[PDB]
Amino acid sequence: LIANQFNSAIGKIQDSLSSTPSALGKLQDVVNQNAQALNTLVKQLSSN
Amino acid sequence: VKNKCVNFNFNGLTGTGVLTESNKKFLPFQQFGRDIADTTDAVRDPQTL
Repeated sequence: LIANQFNSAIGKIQDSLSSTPSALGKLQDVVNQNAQALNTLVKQLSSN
Repeated sequence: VKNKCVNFNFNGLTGTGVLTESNKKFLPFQQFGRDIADTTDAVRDPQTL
């Protein structure tokens, strides 16, 4: 039964990653926190 | 000349680089091109438009 529960539990996690898109923001914000500031640097090339 | 690292002076505006043909369709009024950094990247040639 333990094994059954364990197997079932694993499948739910995959579904929980197959469903929710907002969980992984803790990674993606980091990517955004490089994809945001860098771009602004380029815009300071157009300051008189 | 195309695809050559050269010095250009188009209508006063100067610089260096390589020149190629764009597939860009302007409006008949439009002449220049500018970037995010407010830099030139696409120019209409004064002789052969």
